[PDB]
Amino acid sequence: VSRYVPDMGDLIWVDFHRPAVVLSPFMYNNKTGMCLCVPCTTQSKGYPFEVVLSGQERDGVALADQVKSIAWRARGATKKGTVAPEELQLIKAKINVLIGLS
Amino acid sequence: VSRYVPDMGDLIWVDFDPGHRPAVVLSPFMYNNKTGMCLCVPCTTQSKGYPFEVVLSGQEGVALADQVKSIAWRARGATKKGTVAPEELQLIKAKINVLIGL
Amino acid sequence: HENIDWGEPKDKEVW
Repeated sequence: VSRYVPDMGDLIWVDFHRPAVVLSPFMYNNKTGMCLCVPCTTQSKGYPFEVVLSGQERDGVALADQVKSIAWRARGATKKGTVAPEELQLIKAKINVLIGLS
Repeated sequence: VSRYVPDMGDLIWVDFDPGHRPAVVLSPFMYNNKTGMCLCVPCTTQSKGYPFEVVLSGQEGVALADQVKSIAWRARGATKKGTVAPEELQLIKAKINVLIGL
Repeated sequence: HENIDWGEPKDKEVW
């Protein structure tokens, strides 16, 4: 067996039972057994750092200011799906604002 | 008494269960004040030479740039230890920028 | 890498 390794843009499930969008590259996640993630929730409360995850049936929201490093290999992580490229960009773009990263 | 509010670049002391840690504040004042939260990276005095470490030069520590975390600074009793030099902030950002993008 | 831990989530931290 070969374990699932999160790649940038993947939607994963991690326990502590929460979904997250993986923002960091595959080379990194695989080398360090960690990734930068943003947490996902069921109900959008209207905050400006929310980014809607548009499902073919229903929708969800990624909370972009809530970036967190998580040990995927350790907390266990499974793949639900992948986010749309524009979903990935907007999340980063909002992070880029809260930081100013250059 | 009016409480100290973290700002971009501040080095802070924060408390958790169970330990106290220095961290560098990446988010701007407006955000940190409004939300009682901030983005930051954890510091240690142990420099092992990891790719994402950034040297913090004090009198006579390393910031882990891949270790970004949202913390409720208000609730964790964050106090101000000092401030990073603009070049050091620029650098932490530059590395975070790598793990992610723009 | 060694994963830094803040213990129990506090306030508006959702995790």
